[PDB]
Amino acid sequence: ARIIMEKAVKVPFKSVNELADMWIEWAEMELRNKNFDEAVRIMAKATQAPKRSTVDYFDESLSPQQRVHKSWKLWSFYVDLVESTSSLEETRKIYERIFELRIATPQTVVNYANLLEEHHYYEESFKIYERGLDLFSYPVAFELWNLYLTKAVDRKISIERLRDLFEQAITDCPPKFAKVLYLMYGNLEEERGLARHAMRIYERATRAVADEDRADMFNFYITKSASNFGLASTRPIYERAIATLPDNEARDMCLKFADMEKRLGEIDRARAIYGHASQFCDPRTNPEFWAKWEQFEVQHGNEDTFKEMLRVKRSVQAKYNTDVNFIASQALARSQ
Amino acid sequence: MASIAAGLAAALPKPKYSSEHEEPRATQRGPRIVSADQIDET
Amino acid sequence: KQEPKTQEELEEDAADRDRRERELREARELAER
Amino acid sequence: AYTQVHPEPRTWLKWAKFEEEFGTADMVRDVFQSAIQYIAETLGDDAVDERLFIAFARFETRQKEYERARAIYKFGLDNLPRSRSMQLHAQYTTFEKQFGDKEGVEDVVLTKRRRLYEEQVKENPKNYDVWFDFARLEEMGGDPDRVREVYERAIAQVPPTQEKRHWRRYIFLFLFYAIWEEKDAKNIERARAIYDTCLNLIPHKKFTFAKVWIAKAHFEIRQGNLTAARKTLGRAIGMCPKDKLFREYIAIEQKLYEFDRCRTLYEKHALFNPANCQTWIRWAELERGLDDLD
Amino acid sequence: AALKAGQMQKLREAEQSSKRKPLILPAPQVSDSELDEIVKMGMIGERA
Amino acid sequence: SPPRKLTAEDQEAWRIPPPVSMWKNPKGFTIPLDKRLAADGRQLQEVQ
Amino acid sequence: PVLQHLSLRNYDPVTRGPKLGFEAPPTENLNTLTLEEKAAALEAEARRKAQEEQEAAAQARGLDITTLQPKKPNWDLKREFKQRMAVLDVRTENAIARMVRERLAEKK
Amino acid sequence: KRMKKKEAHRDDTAFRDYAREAEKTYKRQIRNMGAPDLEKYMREKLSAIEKAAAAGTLDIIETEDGEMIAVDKDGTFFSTANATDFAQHKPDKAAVDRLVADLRKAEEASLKRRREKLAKSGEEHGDVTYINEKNKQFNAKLARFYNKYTAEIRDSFERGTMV
Ligand SMILES: O=P(O)(O)O[C@H]1[C@H](OP(=O)(O)O)[C@H](OP(=O)(O)O)[C@H](OP(=O)(O)O)[C@@H](OP(=O)(O)O)[C@H]1OP(=O)(O)O
Repeated sequence: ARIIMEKAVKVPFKSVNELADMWIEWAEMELRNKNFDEAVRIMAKATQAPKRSTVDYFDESLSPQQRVHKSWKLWSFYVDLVESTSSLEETRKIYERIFELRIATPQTVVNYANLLEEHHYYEESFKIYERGLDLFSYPVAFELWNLYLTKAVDRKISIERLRDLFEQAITDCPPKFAKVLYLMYGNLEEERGLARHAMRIYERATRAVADEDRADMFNFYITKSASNFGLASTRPIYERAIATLPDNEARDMCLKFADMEKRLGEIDRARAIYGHASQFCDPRTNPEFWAKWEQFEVQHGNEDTFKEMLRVKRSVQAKYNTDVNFIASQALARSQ
Repeated sequence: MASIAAGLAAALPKPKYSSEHEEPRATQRGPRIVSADQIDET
Repeated sequence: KQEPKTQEELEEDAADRDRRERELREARELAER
Repeated sequence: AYTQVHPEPRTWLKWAKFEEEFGTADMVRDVFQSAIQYIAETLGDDAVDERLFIAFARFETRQKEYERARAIYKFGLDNLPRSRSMQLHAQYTTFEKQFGDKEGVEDVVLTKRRRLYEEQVKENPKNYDVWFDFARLEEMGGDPDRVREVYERAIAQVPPTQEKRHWRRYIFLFLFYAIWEEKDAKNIERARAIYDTCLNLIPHKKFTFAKVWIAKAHFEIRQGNLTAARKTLGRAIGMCPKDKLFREYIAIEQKLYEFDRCRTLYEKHALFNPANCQTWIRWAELERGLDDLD
Repeated sequence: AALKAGQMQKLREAEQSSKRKPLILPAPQVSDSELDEIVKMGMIGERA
Repeated sequence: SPPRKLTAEDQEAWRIPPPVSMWKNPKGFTIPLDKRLAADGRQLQEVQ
Repeated sequence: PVLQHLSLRNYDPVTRGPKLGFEAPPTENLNTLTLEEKAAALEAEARRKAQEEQEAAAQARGLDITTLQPKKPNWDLKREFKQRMAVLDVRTENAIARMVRERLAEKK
Repeated sequence: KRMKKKEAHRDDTAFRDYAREAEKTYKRQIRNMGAPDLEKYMREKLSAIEKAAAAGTLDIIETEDGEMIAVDKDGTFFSTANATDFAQHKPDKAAVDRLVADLRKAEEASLKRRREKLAKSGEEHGDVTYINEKNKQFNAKLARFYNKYTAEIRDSFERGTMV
């Protein structure tokens, strides 16, 4: 049986999958007639390779004997076998050899870090997460960042160290994940730092989120700033949002700003905000906005401000009295 | 005068992985055609 | 139902445990010296 | 020939990547050493590029020469100006997070965050929360002369505006200098000097701070200076009375279980404001416990 | 019409992103200082 | 000597506007009226 | 014997190959919340509290103090302040205790 | 590496100078030839080895390891620079055909772009503002340059009023 597997290996099979299956058949045979040390040394003979080999696995010009050392079936089998039938240091050496052979996967980064965390090496788990994080660039490093940042916050390492981690993710987060990362940076800053720092983190977040989530991020910033501070301090956030956002977002944020200023009691400031949004908003596509301004003027105002409102309304109608706006308005009217 | 280069070469430890037996990482499809400089060298 | 809080020694890192046992062994060896 | 004509770091790094693919690690090392030496001998020793140092250290990290990589990172950081070794330090921090021991990790994170906060202070000298975070960074680092110098620069950053809304955080910064040189440095005389300088710097004619009065009152209580603590709070009362100040010293004397001095303090609070029903009820309950019912 | 409308609307959006003008707000009659003593009186009343 | 390395911003900074004359039309072109009035600063001119 | 002498972490026995993260992510095997499940809970809580606050004001009519300034200024400052004196308050309490013991023992 | 290459091409689309255009064109032409025939290259190398050995410019020597080492006495094995016979490489007929077909393909692609741009210029979307084809081209050039400055005047001509 030993020599028959030996010459089975010596056969140049037609596929690296076939040679992989024969090597794991030898290992399964020994494991059946349990010889765990022999099975480990058979897998070592299988996966024997030079230190810095880069043989193409899918190269159908070299021998399968040459290019099964980078087979991921053998290495998965070998690392699980060593994990079950040997110690942490031996399994750790197999994992480092996989990482050196560069067939490592984020699944393997997480498995290696989980093995070290189950053996209660939390700092070594963090080190393995860092190694995977500079091995995979960003859009896979976010999966690693999810797991690593939750585990690091749960482990409660030093606040400057956690701040460094969050800046390290924020360095080249795409906006899609920047929403999540900035939210959790602000959350950590609230629970363990200072709320002024959390507010400036949220301001950078409002600058650096995607265009889909920018109004949502501004609203999150406004709600948390209203909770942690005053509405007079949420005023400049409203001003920046209505200065930077697109048209519909700016209309909605101007309406929220005017409502907040009316609640505070500054009727003239609310009137100015409504005039600004009236400039930006076309009546045949914003009837609810014009109705809201009419409600504000009949709850707070006189007939002079009311005729000023109607003068502004028909001036905006004259401004938007173009062919382009006619196309847009007719399309919206017969789409609604 | 090469103080920073000398300090770098001094501060670096010897490599713990031997490299004296290392062939080039990509082989040249021989035969080797070289010159009288390599006649003098060899 | 109030969950009973079983106080683990707020998890001692195994690297710190290995350093502790190594340094007490080294202190024992210095006592032998 | 290419490095002779275009001796920039770009072309040297292209050669080094070439030799990493098609050569030996000894020739990659020779290319890196030749680049460092050439740019040194031509442009000067401070004009060698952190890109060369980073790429050399990263090649050794790929080779698993972690000691050589650490030596390259350390040498480049020691022999380059910080304004042009920024990215070298960032790469060193990530390297130690990947392979270094824990004490090396907080050492390099301490240096990195120290430099970042130093830049933030250099931009805005009056950012008080930045000062507080760099304060806590130095306290967790544990370098006492550094912490003292940081607090001294923070104190010297005097707010020119006389607004109490900024003086909150500035007096609060004095409170943390006191807490550090009471709980970590254990310098009682220095803490007393902190409180004295704080009393000198507070414009008590406009606004006094019950926070610092309470803090140094309890500090002198911990020290055991009964007469000094009472003298300081009496000076506070004669300077500017405050409802919280009266309430906290009433509570302190209630915990002290004495009777005559707290009776006099209740009389003084009645003289300042007779309408404090809380103090009237508390004095009445204390006399009820004293069983002086008349 | 759809494709000319898409190119059209991108051109109009470039226009409008240039065409925006700032918002001048009136100075609030109740500024942050009197916010501070009104919230001080409010907390004094509710703690009483 | 070796050629100057230019950017697309250099190319844009040296592109030249097509001249529309207020007097001359040698080819008899029909120019849109906004293009005809673009180079006039009398729209710019402010009187106080 | 194979399925009990392998660790079954990277290897998949029913397919005779490596385990794929496309089908079974390790986020399933986690015992905690990821960053996106977390922070999505934060978004949901924020929108819930914002809707609750606006309907509270609308059932009400205008400004109250507890929403004009809901948390006291420098509250993080004072929180981290008493967190740093979570110990010296105990030491000055013991100072008052021993000082009371001293004065009462001198009187007795 | 792929995505950084794609991003670099996207950033390098716009014209900077003719040195960049020449470098881009050369790199694209190398890609379009594709992988060289290393077997034919090696056959030519061995034929040149035996021919230069016969002509006495190559020495076949054996060192202490007993291996074939060829030594170019001059430096003209690999390059026809410094070769006095550099002007008698008559290229293969297949090579000439391949170069000619490359140039014919370039010519066809340019003519095809000419046809496509003539068709898309002949299409007319919206108002006629011109009276001939040169006028149409000039008005399109004017729109490309000046429309960022004339938007308010264009709105006035659309709606009928305002500055
Ligand atoms: O000692 P200060 O720095 O001058 O400020 C205090 C402090 O309140 P703040 O935290 O808002 O600064 C007091 O104590 P706490 O509320 O923190 O417990 C409070 O005392 P009361 O609780 O009795 O209200 C009140 O002092 P007072 O009301 O007697 O003036 C207030 O003073 P100011 O806000 O007016 O400066």
